Amino acid sequence: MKEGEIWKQTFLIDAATGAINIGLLDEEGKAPISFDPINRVVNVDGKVITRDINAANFIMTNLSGEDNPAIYTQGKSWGDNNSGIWMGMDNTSAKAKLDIGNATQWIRYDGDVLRISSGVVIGTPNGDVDLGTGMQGKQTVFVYKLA
Amino acid sequence: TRDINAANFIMTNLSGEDNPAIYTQGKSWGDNNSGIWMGMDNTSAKAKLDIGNATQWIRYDGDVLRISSGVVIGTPNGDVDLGTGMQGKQTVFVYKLA
Amino acid sequence: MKEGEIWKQTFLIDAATGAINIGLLDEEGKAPISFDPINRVVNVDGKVI
Repeated sequence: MKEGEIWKQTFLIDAATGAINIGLLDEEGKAPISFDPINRVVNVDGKVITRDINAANFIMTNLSGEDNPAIYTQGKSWGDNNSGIWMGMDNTSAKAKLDIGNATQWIRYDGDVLRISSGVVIGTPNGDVDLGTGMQGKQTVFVYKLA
Repeated sequence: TRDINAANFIMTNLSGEDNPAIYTQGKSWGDNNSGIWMGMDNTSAKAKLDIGNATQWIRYDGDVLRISSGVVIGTPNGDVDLGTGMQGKQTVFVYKLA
Repeated sequence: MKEGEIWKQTFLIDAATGAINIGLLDEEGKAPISFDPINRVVNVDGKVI
């Protein structure tokens, strides 16, 4: 599309290799959407919206060196009161951080101490025993009196 | 790629010999590298887990879940060390005649 | 593809924006496979393998 007096390429469909670029090229000559079928790389400078796709391997990648590579439901952050699942490595502390639950009941790991402000239940073949009650430190003590 | 959303995942063995597993780059099963490894080993047909590093790790080989890491479990009264909690501290008595 | 006496679009490759639709458009004007590179959305009314 011709702006001012210069033509800026908006897309380029290569006949020889099939490489496809979409959008206005940035200062580095890379389109916001780029296709490289020689290497088969889906590199887009944006967000992807879809529903269901299968996969095996995942890498939490820090693209710009400052973004936090983590998984979160929409509207869910680290340590917030919102209900959701948050799992990732905090770049400031270089520690994997976990946040599953809500404001009241949650399971959180900050990379150092795994604290759970939720009912932690562990099962046995004889049944289920409350972990909090199981380890309340109930000590059988004796008190003595002379009479 | 960097970020794509999804709901359903299948660890698929395409050629019948590749191990369908998830791993960070440079991370394998049982290695000393820090990372997360989760998948089913085709040789043993057992799901294998490897989260942590050479010293502190949480590993499951499909048979025994062993953790060479500080396992902490929380209670409303606070946090009690699981290793100290189950050290088998038995109140024993020794008797002497005098 | 012309069915009966009306042409129903099967694909549309937009030159200006690069938007690509694949398949027979439904009642809402959305193809079963739609590409929106302006928004970069992979929205398909089906399954992905």
